[PDB]
Amino acid sequence: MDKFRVYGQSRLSGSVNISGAKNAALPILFAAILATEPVKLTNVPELKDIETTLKILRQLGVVVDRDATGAVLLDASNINHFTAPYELVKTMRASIWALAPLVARFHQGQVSLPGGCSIGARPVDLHISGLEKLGADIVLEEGYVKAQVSDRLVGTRIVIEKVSVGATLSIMMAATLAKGTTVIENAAREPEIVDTADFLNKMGAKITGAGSAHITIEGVERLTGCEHSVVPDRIETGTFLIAAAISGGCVVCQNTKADTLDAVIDKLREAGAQVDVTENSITLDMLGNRPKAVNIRTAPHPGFPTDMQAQFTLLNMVAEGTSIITETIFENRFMHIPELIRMGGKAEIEGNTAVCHGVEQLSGTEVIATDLRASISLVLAGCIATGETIVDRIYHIDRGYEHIEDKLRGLGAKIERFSG
Amino acid sequence: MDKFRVYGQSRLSGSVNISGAKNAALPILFAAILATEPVKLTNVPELKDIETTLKILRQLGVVVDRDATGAVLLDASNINHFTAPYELVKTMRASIWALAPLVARFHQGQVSLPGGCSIGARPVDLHISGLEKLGADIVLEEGYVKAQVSDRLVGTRIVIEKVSVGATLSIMMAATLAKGTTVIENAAREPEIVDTADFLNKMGAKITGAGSAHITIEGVERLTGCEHSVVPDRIETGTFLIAAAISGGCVVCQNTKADTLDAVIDKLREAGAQVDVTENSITLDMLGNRPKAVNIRTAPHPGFPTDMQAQFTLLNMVAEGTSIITETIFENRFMHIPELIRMGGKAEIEGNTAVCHGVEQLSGTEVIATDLRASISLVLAGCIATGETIVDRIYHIDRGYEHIEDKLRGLGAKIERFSG
Ligand SMILES: CC(=O)N[C@H]1[C@@H](OP(=O)(O)OP(=O)(O)OC[C@H]2O[C@@H](n3ccc(=O)[nH]c3=O)[C@H](O)[C@@H]2O)O[C@H](CO)[C@@H](O)[C@@H]1O
Ligand SMILES: CC(=O)N[C@H]1[C@@H](OP(=O)(O)OP(=O)(O)OC[C@H]2O[C@@H](n3ccc(=O)[nH]c3=O)[C@H](O)[C@@H]2O)O[C@H](CO)[C@@H](O)[C@@H]1O
Repeated sequence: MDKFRVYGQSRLSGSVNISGAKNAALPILFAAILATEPVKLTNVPELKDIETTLKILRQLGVVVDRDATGAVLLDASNINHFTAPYELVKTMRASIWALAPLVARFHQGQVSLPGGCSIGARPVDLHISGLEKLGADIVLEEGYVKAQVSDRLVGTRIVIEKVSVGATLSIMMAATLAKGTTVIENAAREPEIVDTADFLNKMGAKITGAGSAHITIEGVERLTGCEHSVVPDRIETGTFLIAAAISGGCVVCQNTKADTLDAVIDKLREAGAQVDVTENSITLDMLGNRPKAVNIRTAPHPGFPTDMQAQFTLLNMVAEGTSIITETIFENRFMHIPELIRMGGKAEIEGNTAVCHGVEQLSGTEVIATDLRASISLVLAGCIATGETIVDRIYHIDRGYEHIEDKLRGLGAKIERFSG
Repeated sequence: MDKFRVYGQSRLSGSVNISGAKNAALPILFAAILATEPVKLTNVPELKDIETTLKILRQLGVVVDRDATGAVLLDASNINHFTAPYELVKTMRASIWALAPLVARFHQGQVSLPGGCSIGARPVDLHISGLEKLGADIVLEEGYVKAQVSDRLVGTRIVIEKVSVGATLSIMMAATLAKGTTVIENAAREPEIVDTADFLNKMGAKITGAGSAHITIEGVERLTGCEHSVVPDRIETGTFLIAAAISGGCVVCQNTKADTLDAVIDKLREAGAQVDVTENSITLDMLGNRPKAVNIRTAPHPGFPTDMQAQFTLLNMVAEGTSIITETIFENRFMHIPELIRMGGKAEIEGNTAVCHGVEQLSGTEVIATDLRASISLVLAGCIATGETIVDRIYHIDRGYEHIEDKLRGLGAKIERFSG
């Protein structure tokens, strides 16, 4: 049980390299189950979830490994097992993405149903439903979702009840090998879905409209293989931009894709920051200024990302003025607020809305990481708080932030990873 | 990391002894900080939270121990330390109750602010506010709530913004030694508050209206000591009644206080059960019948208790018909639903409402305990599911259920506690 010791009162400035997106690499890795020929992935961050995914794949018969260059080589030519075991799946709800490819290509698959989650309900009803529409027969027995289709899946129009990144990806994946044309209406538009779509296309798939609420897929016999560089992580990028915005510093994020963070960049500018976007980098200069409070309302892409909500709660807590933060995606994603309040922040919670009252300076103390995005927010808070800050259950960060210690340290942060 | 192995397909019938209420023993234990003379508590369940509380007390200078009879002897005559340390408080948010007594009697106290919680936000703003109204000066520094009053607290009328069991108890405790008369309006009416009130009265306090939304307290110089038998646990009682109702069995709960479960008992009867209440026992005979789905709406006492919500979600999932369960107290208290769905249950979640569709039989599998009331619900589900069920993170039950293994086993359950 590791925990970070962070020394406060610091200005975070400098350069930081942005890695590939966890939420792109994950679905792409499961989508590789459809590949009949070799696959090579680059810009894949080293994260716990990637490792767990690899284990699930190997367990299905997929041969995969990361080489000395960091690239991930994957061969799914001889998959002979069709069950994503509970032992592994219980540690990563994203593995639900194993079901779609397996049924589509092998006409059978098994993945254990999701468990309870601290930030909110995470059912997969839309995933199951979408697959059934495509012709899959699904039975729920022994905690497993068991799909089976006596023949190749059948394209059709599916109108997803609500905007779901997960279900959009599952259905898109299965559609690739279905007979006929599939239309995914009211689809999520997230950049990770576009990237997964492009990945699939490189292997023969025929997907159009990815990134819009209207995705069209013309099923094909089978997918081949390819080499693909994972899309830069917009959330990691947004996080480091926040590092500068909350500390008066100036940070330059390298290897970015600015057009995936319009909502974030505009809120940062609204907060009083200057950000310049080039095709491969994004710079944020807070100008040694305290930020101005701004209202936040999370929403499906291209709106403000829920995955940046905790980071902006921190920005508003040190900003000048009152702010209204409305979380519309999940129902319990404010667990970071009490921890931040322990550090001197001020927020009043009511329903899915937090009304924050910015203060000039936070104070270091002990806090507990409750989730992925909250964990980084607490570390960042520790960087600008007076004195020392200790963050427990820091294992959460390793789920979405590659070498976060070195990267932050590279921006002037003084942080030591110790074991309690 | 222990976990329960439960063998399903069983009818739970028999007798079970009900212990004292965790939510009465806890506040009473912290209230004992006001005692200048010896205190003797009986019917105090052996729970992790009680142990942690004892540690906090000893750390303040209180001499306390449980003897061979099970009674808890406590001497708070020489308290010489006034800080409930974060090291301990971080493991039990209820320790916030240490602040009120300490400030009231010693005119100073320190307790660390609460952290994030999985079932919902658990701020203590109403606690702090109530104490300030009484004249306490409070500062938040280094993650601690530091109270101080240059003189004896001062009675006044306090209108709590919302119904809070915790804040009602904190203010009531401090009011006992304030100068003048204090009125707590819009107070929570829970049975545990009444019991704590009676406890305080036995030591000289002057509290009236406990159990109603209007509590009147006439401050006094100091409190003495006494012997007190903790009120029976209505939630534990409700839980075992559910054991019979979901399995077609017949259970008799001994050493009860039926008038604290009217809402629960009436819903059980609505579900098709026969329950007979005597002054010291409550019997539920399901009559070998499958229950009828009933709607649930949690609310402050005397309405349906949120602490029985998970238990009734299980009842409705095996019942006949559709049910609407509305949780109005906390915002993420449905983490048990996905786990139960893994077992065959069916529920659709939307906001603070779960629409369940009862099924005839659940199926055994692996599930994870997410919280206290959810953990027991999963164990109970395992008792009536076909085959075998394994419940992980079972350490949650030990927070509110004394010797739960023996008690359930005493009702016909086959359960083995093993270490993964
Ligand atoms: C591995 C990954 O990519 N995770 C991201 C993904 O998660 P995730 O896959 O859960 O995102 P979704 O957009 O699909 O769903 C979000 C909401 O839809 C609900 N829902 C989803 C599926 C379903 O079948 N039924 C249903 O009711 C969820 O309960 C939740 O309220 O999108 C979230 C919103 O951008 C991000 O914060 C996550 O980091
Ligand atoms: C140790 C103990 O006795 N725990 C019980 C107690 O908890 P607890 O003390 O939290 O109960 P409260 O009734 O005081 O409060 C419940 C609600 O009030 C809110 N709130 C509370 C205090 C405050 O200062 N500000 C505020 O906003 C909470 O966020 C929550 O939404 O009552 C709950 C409701 O019966 C039970 O489920 C808990 O098992």
